[PDB]
Amino acid sequence: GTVNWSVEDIVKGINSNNLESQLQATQAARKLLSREKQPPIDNIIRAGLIPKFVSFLGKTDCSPIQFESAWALTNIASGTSEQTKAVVDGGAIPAFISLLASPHAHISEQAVWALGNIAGDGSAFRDLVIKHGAIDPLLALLAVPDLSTLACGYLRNLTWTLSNLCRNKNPAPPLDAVEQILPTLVRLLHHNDPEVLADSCWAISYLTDGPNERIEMVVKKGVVPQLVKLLGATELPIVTPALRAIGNIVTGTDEQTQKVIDAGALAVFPSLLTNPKTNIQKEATWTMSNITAGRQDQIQQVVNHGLVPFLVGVLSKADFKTQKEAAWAITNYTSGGTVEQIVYLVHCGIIEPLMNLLSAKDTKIIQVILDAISNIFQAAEKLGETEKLSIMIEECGGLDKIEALQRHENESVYKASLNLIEKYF
Amino acid sequence: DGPTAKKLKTEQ
Repeated sequence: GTVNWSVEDIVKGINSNNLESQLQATQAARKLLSREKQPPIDNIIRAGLIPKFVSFLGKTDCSPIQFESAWALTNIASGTSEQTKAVVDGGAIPAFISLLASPHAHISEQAVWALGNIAGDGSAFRDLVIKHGAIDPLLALLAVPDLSTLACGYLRNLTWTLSNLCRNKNPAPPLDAVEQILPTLVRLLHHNDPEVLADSCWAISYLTDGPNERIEMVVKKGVVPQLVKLLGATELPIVTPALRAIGNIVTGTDEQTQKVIDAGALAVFPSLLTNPKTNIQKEATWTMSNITAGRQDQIQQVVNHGLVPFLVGVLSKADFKTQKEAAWAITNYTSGGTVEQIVYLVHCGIIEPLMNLLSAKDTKIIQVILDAISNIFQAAEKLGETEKLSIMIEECGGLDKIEALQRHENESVYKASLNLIEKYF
Repeated sequence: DGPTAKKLKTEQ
């Protein structure tokens, strides 16, 4: 009946003076817009359909056209910014927020989905959705004693939409919207659905990707243990954002970092640091680097958890981007650690993999490494072990790489490189 | 970051 219509038939039905004909054509439009396989979103836009779909959002009397049009508009809003912008420009936001109160769960879910596509576009539409008042009615949909009584696809959708209200950064969402949403987010984080968890962690990750005050808002909700637990999850879609969130938290203050340590995060890193997914390994190493940038007692926890050998292993063999985070983790460790922690690091075998990485055609990793070497030499000075270390660096072929790095055409490379050769070799 | 910003609905 409504499969494979032309856009001009859809226009003809929508322009009829007949609510059923409009309904049928809207459903035809929706079935068209559901075939991706490149849905004809621009064709529908160019036909001038959007304002009509938006008006059908308000046909309370005709729940099915509300739904078809919601779905059509959802799918348009899923497109490019310009496509989402067409939907918004039609007045869809307030109309979708009204549909959130719909007694039809499939329609309010559709309105949720649409608003998630709109908010998903970026800061401006996110904040516009927020200004139109989406958050109360969104949150009210979750104001049930037990999230388990909600339909799964429904909950997943809310979670997803709410995560897009948490997302994007220039600017970050309004502080008061973040505060309004956080309690429901904390609750979704304890929900036993892997997708709701993935998206809750993503929302939390977006909220912690910011200045310390933003990190703090989240850390204060007491989420860090739950994040740490999610970090141990077997589902990579949960581990990925739990780790992003944890990682973001440790770029915060040493006190925020300590919350992650106290939550037991470091016990998961043997796994994460050897994780077969290179993204997790990279991000775990990055996370590591912002913990080794912390206090000596925090470096100590890294040591105590057995993590230095795992840093050495990542430094020895990892995807290059992970090796570069490991290099960072080591510089930070060496710049901030006690002499005994730094000696420890050397006893674990840091030197040969650090030296092997001086062979990398990447100028920032060389500077990070040379800088770690200097830090290590500085610790060796405090002990009169500069000779024992110089030999070590020389035996693994590290002197040859530092010597060859004076012929390097970079301001800090040849400067720190010549400084080391002249000072120790 | 991350998972998709926008989602096309293909099924009911």
